[PDB]
Amino acid sequence: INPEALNKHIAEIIERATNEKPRKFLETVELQVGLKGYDPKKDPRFNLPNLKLCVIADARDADRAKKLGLNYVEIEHLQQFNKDAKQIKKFAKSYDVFLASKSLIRQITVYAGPGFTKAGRTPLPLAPDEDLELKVLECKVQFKKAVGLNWPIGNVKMPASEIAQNIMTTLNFLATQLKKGWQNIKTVYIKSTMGPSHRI
Amino acid sequence: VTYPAERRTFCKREGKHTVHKASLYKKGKDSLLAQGKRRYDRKQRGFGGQTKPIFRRKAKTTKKQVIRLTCSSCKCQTFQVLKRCHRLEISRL
Amino acid sequence: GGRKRQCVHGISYGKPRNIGIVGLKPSRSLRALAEQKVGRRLPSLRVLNSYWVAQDGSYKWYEVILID
Amino acid sequence: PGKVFNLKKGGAVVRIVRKKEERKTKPHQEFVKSIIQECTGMAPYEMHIIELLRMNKDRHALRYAKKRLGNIKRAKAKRDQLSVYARNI
RNA sequence: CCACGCGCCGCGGCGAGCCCGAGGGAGCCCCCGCGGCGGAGCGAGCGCGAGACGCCCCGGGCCCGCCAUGCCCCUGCGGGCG
RNA sequence: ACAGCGUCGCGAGGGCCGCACCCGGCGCUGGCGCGACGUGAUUUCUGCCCAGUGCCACGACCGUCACCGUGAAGCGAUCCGC
RNA sequence: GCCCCUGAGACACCCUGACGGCCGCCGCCGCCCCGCUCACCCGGUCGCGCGGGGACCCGCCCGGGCGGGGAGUUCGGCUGGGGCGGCGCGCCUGCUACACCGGACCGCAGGCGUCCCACGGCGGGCUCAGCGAGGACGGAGACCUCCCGCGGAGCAGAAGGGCACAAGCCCGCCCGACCCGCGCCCCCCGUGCCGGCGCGGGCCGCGAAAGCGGGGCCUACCGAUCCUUCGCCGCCCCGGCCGCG
RNA sequence: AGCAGAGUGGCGCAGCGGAAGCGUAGGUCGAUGGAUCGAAACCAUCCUCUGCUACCA
Repeated sequence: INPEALNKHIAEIIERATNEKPRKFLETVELQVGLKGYDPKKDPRFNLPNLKLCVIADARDADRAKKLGLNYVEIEHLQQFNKDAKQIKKFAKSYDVFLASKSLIRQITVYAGPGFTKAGRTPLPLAPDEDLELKVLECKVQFKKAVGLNWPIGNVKMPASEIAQNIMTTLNFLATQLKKGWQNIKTVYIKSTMGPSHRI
Repeated sequence: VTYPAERRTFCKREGKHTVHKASLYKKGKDSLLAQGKRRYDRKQRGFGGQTKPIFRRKAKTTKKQVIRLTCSSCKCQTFQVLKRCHRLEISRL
Repeated sequence: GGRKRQCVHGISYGKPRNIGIVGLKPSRSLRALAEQKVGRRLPSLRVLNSYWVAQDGSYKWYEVILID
Repeated sequence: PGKVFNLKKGGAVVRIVRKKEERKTKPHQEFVKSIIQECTGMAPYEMHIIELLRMNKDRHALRYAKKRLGNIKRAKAKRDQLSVYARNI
């Protein structure tokens, strides 16, 4: 499982990938974790812990978001969302990352609570005192019913060695959320957004 | 008979009354590597036919049901034996 | 092979623990029985020891040293 | 417990001396085995352990030897003797 | 009836001791002669381990082990004191 | 018991018996034979029922139903599948 | 192609997962067939000028069936003989039972092997069944009213006790229908067991508190040794030590 | 005990996640929970029922 060969392949892919790459290391790293010994009726499903984002908040939290330039919105659009079920979905699909306000969380429980829960994307409440940027930095392990497991290693431009550490941290966690652990994984590949798969 | 999903009962490890989840106790599969099973398989090894009594005169229609109360905080496991009963259910959470 | 008891009609009457004819195994080895077979054939000679020289599916062969 | 408890055990000086080096295999015996190995080759089971060893199936080889010989020390030591032949190849 | 094992009683010798064991000794009933049993108990075991009275008898009290529990502290799931 | 009458199995590498084994009987036999059974000379006949329980299929092999063999897992006893 | 489009799943781009299907491949693993003769096994012959099979059978070792053809044994008790039946064969209430206690009966009228996380615990409030007399539909009958209501109601099921600002009913919380260590009563040898009861020490519940609570008002509702299975904390595996057992 | 397979209109019986029908108006698809965009169906739990097998509780 030597990190360097794959990391060097990503470094070679910096010239090779090209692509639009918005806020990307020439690509967004992806991992296809093959799984052996996986049954749908058997339950090893564990939901446990740059893409566009949205923050809907009140005073100060929106103002810090304005200086950052991160999306800053208000609860007023929630009556218009209620009018259009598609509009609630449109808001959710566009912004991969969702953030709200702790002060306005009563509005987020009832006014936004049904459509965003049905969509499966939940805004993360940010109170004015709390810093949204550090919460954004915090922004996955899931098994579901699919043997193939896919997760973006890092949309970041951060060095391939830092990116490799992110792959390693999740593989060991997967070994923990797996019955036979590392034995259960079969073949894993690292590829660029349009790049070729390279087995780990 | 219906038993509740959780009963607050004493957990020895904590030493205090704590909330205990409930679950029916079932006898586990018999181990071949047991004092008696090793002796029985040796006694029944060879000619001579059955060497141990086989009970065939059942009379009880009901068993006594043991509820495994497992404390969430201490992982203490306590067992409550209910009176003999034909049907038992554990309420869902 | 294994010892078959010499019970007529293949029936041993008695406590059921002493039942069983075809499943018994010889007390002495086929090396010891070979030594005892030649000793009857050659009563005058003195048996020293025996060695295994061949084995098939149905028979086993042992060669015995006998001293005059 | 299988030993009497005496803290000051050691009242008499002890001449424990096995005075023995591990039994040497002996050069002549190794030479006679070499002559026989050329004449007899290897047993069918040993060839099968070698094939399992040539492919990387070492646990299968140990299990097959433990069934053939019946003792782990002699199963492991047979696997490590026959592996030299496959490793030389 | 006899042998053997167990329980109890009486009697003889000796006494925290006691004892014709097998045997050996020119030696027969004489002399010499180990285990063992008792003298410490209790606990599955790890192990730990008795004093405070008392003509006797009984009852109480206390001490030992096992089982908890509270403190204190050394050489520390160790020791002590309840 | 019988003559008579049916049923049943069997082409010899076989059937049915003997028999601790080694191996024998029918059999110096062969289907107009040998073995297993019912009913019991004629004369006149023997209806219906394959549910049950036997028996039968080179009738299938569905589900169960063994060693072995095999495939994972394990430090190995083992343990699961196939 | 997107931002569209609105769908469970967004179809520019790139990589993999499952599910089939189709080659191929492999010093892989099962399975099945066909030879051959050289073990093996038969027939023929006076071995006088020959065959039939055959890696199969057989034999042996494990394994699974079929198997009164046999063996070895068992086939309760109570009881106006025994059988037939029933069960004073375990347990409980009122009797017969003769006013302490104890008394037999294939004597009598009956039950029990369950049911209930509420049909439990506790606190508060309340009165029950019913008479009488009244109130559109509404009458024998529901519903709402006052009165007077020793319980004539209810309290899971037999029977007898018990119970009224309750032991009934309703409501609100709760789980004591806990943990640890003992003693007592009933039966009684005065042994076990079921069942109760009284406590010492924890931890809880309800209530303002005092209190009360180790189920369901009391008397019935159940079970040795060994074996197994499980939980709690430790000890042992005996020349050690470590993991498993 | 284990391993399978069944339980569906009045009656019987198909329907392989996407009409609940057919044969002879007519649906707790034996129920319950999960799972899914939606299961009679998948997955558990049980009440059963059937076949085969197992035995110191």
